[PDB]
Amino acid sequence: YSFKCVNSLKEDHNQPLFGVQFNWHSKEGDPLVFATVGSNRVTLYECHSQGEIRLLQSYVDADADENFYTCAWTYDSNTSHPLLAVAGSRGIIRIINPITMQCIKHYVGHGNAINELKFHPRDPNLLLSVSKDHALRLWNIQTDTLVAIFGGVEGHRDEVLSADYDLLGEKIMSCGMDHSLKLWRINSKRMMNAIKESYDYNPNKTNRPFISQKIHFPDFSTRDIHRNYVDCVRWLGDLILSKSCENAIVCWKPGKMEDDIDKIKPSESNVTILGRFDYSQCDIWYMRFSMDFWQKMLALGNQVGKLYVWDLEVEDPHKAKCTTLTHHKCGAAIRQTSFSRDSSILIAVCDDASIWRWDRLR
Amino acid sequence: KRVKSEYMRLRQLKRFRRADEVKSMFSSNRQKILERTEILNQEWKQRRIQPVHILTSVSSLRGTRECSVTSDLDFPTQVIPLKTLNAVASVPIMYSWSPLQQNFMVHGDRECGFINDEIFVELVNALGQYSDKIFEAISSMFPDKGTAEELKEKYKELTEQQLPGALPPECTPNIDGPNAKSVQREQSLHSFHTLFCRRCFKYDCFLHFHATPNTYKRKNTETALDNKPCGPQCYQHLEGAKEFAAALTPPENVEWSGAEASMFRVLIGTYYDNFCAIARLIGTKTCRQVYEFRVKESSIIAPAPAEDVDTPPRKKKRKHRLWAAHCRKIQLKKDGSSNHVYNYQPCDHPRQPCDSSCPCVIAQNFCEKFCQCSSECQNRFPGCRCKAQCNTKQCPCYLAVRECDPDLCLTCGAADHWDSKNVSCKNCSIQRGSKKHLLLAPSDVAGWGIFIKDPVQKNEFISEYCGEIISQDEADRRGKVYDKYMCSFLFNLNNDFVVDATRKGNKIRFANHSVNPNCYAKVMMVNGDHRIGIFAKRAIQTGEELFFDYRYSQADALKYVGIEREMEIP
Amino acid sequence: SEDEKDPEWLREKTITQIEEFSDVNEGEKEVMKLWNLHVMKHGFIADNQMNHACMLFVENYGQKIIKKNLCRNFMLHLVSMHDFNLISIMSIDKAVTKLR
Ligand SMILES: Nc1ncnc2c1ncn2[C@@H]1O[C@H](CSCC[C@H](N)C(=O)O)[C@@H](O)[C@H]1O
Repeated sequence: YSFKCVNSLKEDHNQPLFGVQFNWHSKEGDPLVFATVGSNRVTLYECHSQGEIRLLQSYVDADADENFYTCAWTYDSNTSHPLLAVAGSRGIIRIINPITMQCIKHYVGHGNAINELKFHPRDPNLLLSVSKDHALRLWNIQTDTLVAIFGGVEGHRDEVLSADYDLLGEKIMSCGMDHSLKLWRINSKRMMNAIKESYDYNPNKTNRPFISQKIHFPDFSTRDIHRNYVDCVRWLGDLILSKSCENAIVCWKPGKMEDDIDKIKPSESNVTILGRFDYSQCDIWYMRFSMDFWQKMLALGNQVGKLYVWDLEVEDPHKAKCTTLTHHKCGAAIRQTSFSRDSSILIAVCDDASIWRWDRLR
Repeated sequence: KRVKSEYMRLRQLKRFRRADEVKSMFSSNRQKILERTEILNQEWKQRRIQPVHILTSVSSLRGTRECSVTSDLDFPTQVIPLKTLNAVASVPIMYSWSPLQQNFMVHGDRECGFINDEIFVELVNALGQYSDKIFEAISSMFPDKGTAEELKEKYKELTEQQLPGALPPECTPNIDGPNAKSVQREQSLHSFHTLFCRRCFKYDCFLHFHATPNTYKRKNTETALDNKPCGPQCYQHLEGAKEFAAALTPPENVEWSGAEASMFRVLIGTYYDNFCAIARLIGTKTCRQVYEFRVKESSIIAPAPAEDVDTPPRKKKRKHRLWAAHCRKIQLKKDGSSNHVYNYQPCDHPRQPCDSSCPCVIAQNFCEKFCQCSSECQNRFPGCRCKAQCNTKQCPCYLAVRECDPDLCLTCGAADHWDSKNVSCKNCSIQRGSKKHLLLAPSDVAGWGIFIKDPVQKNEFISEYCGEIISQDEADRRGKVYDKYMCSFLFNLNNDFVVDATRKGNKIRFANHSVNPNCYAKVMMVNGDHRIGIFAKRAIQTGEELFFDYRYSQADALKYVGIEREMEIP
Repeated sequence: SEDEKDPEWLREKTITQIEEFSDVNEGEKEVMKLWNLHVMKHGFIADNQMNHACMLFVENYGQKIIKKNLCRNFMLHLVSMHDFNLISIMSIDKAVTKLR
């Protein structure tokens, strides 16, 4: 609720901007660095005192004439070096390590544009990507092997864009334009078995190529949540939040109130709707919102550059006491929003290559 | 407004409880969030993280681009040189899909849809509190005005009490279950009969009420009837009991479970006489007191018919040239058009002969072994008796639509060594499913294609274009989507059904089109299911890419497949 | 080859449809499963096969039949088989011999 736009920046490339992420995998006293991807440019910045934001290393995709769409920070346990993977219209994964100056791990095999990059909370070696081919293929980066693929034949007949790990990396919730609300359990005994051999497979040991599993059965699915294009969903602990073109915010849980997510069956079809934080003037899809590290502070952008901020305190959608911030200059189109690893600093990015930084009056 | 308020409140009793409930689970979520976030944050503390490093100038790349990131605020504009990213190839766009080899057949508006019956129960609460003013007061708000006169309707509507539910209304448990009731023979078989589909002789054939009524009869006197006193206490060992058995053509203290009596009812319909086989089938009871139980059963249940037939025809008078003449009669009637390909349908002729009213005759098709037409039906395919192998022009199978039946092409080894991959015939690979080993690689003409690892000859089997069974109307609707997306994984199976390969299929769906391709496509007809076989026009060697003609219009050809990649030599 | 008589996902696809039906008890519902699974395992087409296949099946999982207590339910399945004229008289006899 207590926030103000302290810094504002703008890329000179004037290109529409895309996903921005913050280095949550950090340490106390580490530089407060966040990253940004444009059409073919990838860049990072560090927030500083007095609203200062010094520019950091920025690379350019001078070869692939395609628009980057998603990016996410990465960690390596071997070198303790942070990394970051990116993808876009061509759907090829580039994961750059800033320390080594370049990217060495290349991932191809997906079809149309990749529209999701987001790593497992526990293993940094695991990254499941979502693209326009309806594929939930996951890559074991450290081993450079394909991992078990979800969805497929029984999955989404339409494109998928939104996917989320829960806090423990227990289950993966996902949905796309299909309006199908499907999740798959990571804790499925079969896949850890594949996961275990995935971490130690070597094609040089035996001719037998790796056998990734294919999965076509969610723990649950539904389509009664939205009659319009759902564009954002996130793991709200045991609940599931959602965003759609209809300018309505709906969190929900499967089945009835007493129905646990892990106890539920794929055959279930009941849903418990509980979210009512509706908004307006953001009818276009492809929007993406973000959450704080502690799952406390919620902020939403808008097509008209306005801010739609909420909290996860005793404040509940029973009355929806909103805090709708707005900046006069920031009004063109908010593409992506991202919290820092705190409730004080937030980075807001407009479509017109411009970046707006808001800080809390804590 | 007290009655109106209570109607508002009565609804609100559930509503604020939900408000209490959502808050209650919210705290449970929050503590779990605090549990999980703190636990995760602990490892974040442990993992040392390398701080960021700033860019440095490159002497060998002094010509790289430089971007001056503007600052919207008073902060100075900051510049940094650019770095070229990695160069990687591209794979042509495709959609996720899964293998298979058989075939397969195949918003968000409003809330709660209706006036909830919960309010009716709340109205019932307004009824149970119960002079005439009360009846009118109940009548005041609800559309079903609950006056004492209309309270009678309320009670009648309350007579429903509970829905029967989705379960077998009759007590028909598994016969292995101890609670298996004395279900009669047909009711027990009813579940299996509905689920079973003899077309593929499987239960719930998801590729095929379209089932036989099995109301037929068959000879039962094939048993040897080798009576012998082999069971100490049997149908034998008692001359009076054994002689009394001849008349049909008191048990001991032993008793029989209700489940046993059910399968006792089942067993008689199989042999009608073989009480000895009952002893070996179920070890709980000896033939005696089961033979005697059947004596009791024969006295209770009406005796079985046990009728045998021979049919007036014995032999001859059935030359296959008449069949061809019968086929000639059908051919000249409507098969002259050769455009209206109707998929096979099992015709039912319980009493009527194979008259011109036979659905296959109307569908200009031959009856099959599954048809309810008798074994003398003058439409069924005779066979594939060619001595060398059912593969060439002379053979009726290869000329006709019929892939040679496993039970009919007796000379071409159709039934023989079905497990063995190699066989004399070349018109039963689709029956066996013996494909080739196709390859996937980005086709040079356009996007993906299908390659072959080995040489293959002309006029021989290639992998079958399997897919999904779908009707024309949905095919155009889905095709309209694919037509918008230029995709054409649709195939004109027959005039009555279409097969589509976008979502579900096998590898060969990526085969590209050519106007003079080395490989062709011909619909075949096998085992009652039309399919489309693929065969190479000419001799092929290792590594050649596969092509086949789509048979589209020339306008559609340039609309879709306008690339051919071959000029004239002179 | 990346392909066989029966791709995996179909198996999980069909068994889910198996549990969809309500009027079939679980004891008589499981007998549906393993029967159809072995059929698609080998892809029989002709009458000669199923007479041999049942003997192949009964030895393949006859011990498993004991554990799941579907021996008697499977007998009714075999009874339906002869009703379909698809099985012979003595084939019923040999099944019990392998069964016990
Ligand atoms: N010879 C040809 N020239 C141009 N387009 C063709 C073609 N043969 C097939 N196509 C198109 O390809 C579509 C099938 S999808 C296969 C396309 C391509 N092989 C790829 O993998 O990307 C059809 O809709 C058809 O319109």
